[PDB]
Amino acid sequence: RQWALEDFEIGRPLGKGKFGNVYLAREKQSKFILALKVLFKAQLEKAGVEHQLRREVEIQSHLRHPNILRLYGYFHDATRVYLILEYAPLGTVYRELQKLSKFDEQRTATYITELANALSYCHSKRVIHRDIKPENLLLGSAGELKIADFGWSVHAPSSRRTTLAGTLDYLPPEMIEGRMHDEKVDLWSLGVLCYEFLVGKPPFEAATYAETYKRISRVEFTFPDFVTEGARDLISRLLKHNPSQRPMLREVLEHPWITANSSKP
Amino acid sequence: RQWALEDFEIGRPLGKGKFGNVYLAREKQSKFILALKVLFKAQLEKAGVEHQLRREVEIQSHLRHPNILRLYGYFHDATRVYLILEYAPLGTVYRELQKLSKFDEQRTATYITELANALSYCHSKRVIHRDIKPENLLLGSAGELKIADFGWSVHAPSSRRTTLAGTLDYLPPEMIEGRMHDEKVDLWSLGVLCYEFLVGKPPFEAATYAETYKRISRVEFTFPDFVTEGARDLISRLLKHNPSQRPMLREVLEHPWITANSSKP
Ligand SMILES: Nc1ncnc2c1ncn2[C@@H]1O[C@H](COP(=O)(O)OP(=O)(O)O)[C@@H](O)[C@H]1O
Ligand SMILES: Nc1ncnc2c1ncn2[C@@H]1O[C@H](COP(=O)(O)OP(=O)(O)O)[C@@H](O)[C@H]1O
Ligand SMILES: [Mg+2]
Ligand SMILES: [Mg+2]
Ligand SMILES: [Mg+2]
Ligand SMILES: [Mg+2]
Ligand SMILES: [Mg+2]
Ligand SMILES: [Mg+2]
Repeated sequence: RQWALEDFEIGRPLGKGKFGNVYLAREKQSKFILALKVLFKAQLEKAGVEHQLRREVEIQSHLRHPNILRLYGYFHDATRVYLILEYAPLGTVYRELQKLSKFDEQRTATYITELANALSYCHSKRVIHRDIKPENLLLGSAGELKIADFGWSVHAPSSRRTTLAGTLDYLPPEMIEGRMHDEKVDLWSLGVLCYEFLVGKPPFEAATYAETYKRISRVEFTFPDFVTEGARDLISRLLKHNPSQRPMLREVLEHPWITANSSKP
Repeated sequence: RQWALEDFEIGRPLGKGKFGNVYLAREKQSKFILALKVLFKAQLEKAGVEHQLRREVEIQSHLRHPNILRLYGYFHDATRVYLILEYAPLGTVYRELQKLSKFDEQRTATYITELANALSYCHSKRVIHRDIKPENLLLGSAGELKIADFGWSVHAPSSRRTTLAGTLDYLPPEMIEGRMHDEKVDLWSLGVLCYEFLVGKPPFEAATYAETYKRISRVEFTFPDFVTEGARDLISRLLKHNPSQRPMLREVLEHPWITANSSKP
């Protein structure tokens, strides 16, 4: 319908990002529990990202996959926009990592499997996330991982330009077939996560922003002793400077270390 | 300053795009001739491209190169936005091609040289145009080519995301060093132009939009008999399906066919 605020009972904050203030909510007629992600219009306008929010809604709302958070709808008033999200009751992977410091191999491999299933669904539909990180990985009621926060995602086949439908005559194949953007970006992220999950720190961590930038551009990481051979092999394959040398998701899902340790298919 | 409409005397239309209605104009205090590109706010909003206009202004206004059209400033009222452009007195390459049907080798090579100089300036600053085509190539007072219409251009180092300055920890090298976008897109365009300039038709031309899409994705072009060996070599090198096999601009500028025929350094 055209949902509005008065259709919901509001509960506690679930989390805060740079932009979203997310609240537990209950729809009044159904008593169905969900999450409201609230954004300030003034802040969206000041940062120049109103377009991104539009894309977050257009792209996420159409995805259907158990490892991807549903977005059900939206509404707005004079000062705010409200996104109606599936409620993830077990929090963020970020918070679980604060709690446990580091994950064992079985938990890590299980998370990587679920993330790779979600990203293969996305990438097969030309959706690229571009913001994979622990705070945007939520946990459902059986502890299964759910990708969320499609703020920076892209989907060339539904892009503004594609919809304008200009002449193709001067455009290369990569652009006309909605292949303009590189999905390998998400594969790097997956490697960063797998390392961080096992080690408790991301591979390119440093004091300053400048030192961090250097570490990443040079791919300067090392492994602690306890990281096993199989885990080193997978991380090393994902963290390639050259995007085209990073593996297909099918190779992540079938990696021997993954298949030996993952509890999920 | 804050220019407004009443600072200008308006003359004849210079051209029309999908969005810009461009007019000859004279600044009243100086009597300096320039062009006003006028956009309708309602149309920008309906097509969802207000962000692109912002980027057109931010990126173009800072470029300084004789083969790139200057953008001097902008202003707006209730229904319109006005871009203050350098006036190109000799029209579009599109119109010259309608007039002559096809260009000889010296004119073609000269245009390709000027375009490649302009694009090497851009690409060295991480500016990618993404809309190179004859209607967006203007002619200055000595018949020199000027790239224009930065509607679809990108410049990652000044992008909204870069300015937000989030954590780098999960992002690959390509993204943190503002290398996220592929400049090879413009090289393909240059190949399409070189063919069209010599032949009078673009290489992938077909009746329908669907047939055109196929021709491009399969790179199905052939040469007429009169296209010389040197020209075939350059076009063939630019029109590669794989973006990474397309040559550097320095190889275009130093191509033997280019250097034998071009009147410009
Ligand atoms: N559906 C949800 N269920 C539970 N908590 C959520 C949900 N969506 C977001 N959160 C929490 O709110 C935070 C911010 O939400 P997010 O959509 O990532 O906003 P932003 O776009 O500002 O990063 C998340 O990191 C998480 O802590
Ligand atoms: N500075 C200029 N001097 C002369 N003619 C121009 C100038 N700018 C644009 N034109 C003409 O107006 C047309 C539309 O302008 P353009 O900026 O390309 O608009 P759009 O963004 O709608 O494609 C050009 O193809 C050309 O015919
Ligand atoms: Mg987030
Ligand atoms: Mg976000
Ligand atoms: Mg965002
Ligand atoms: Mg144009
Ligand atoms: Mg344009
Ligand atoms: Mg445009």
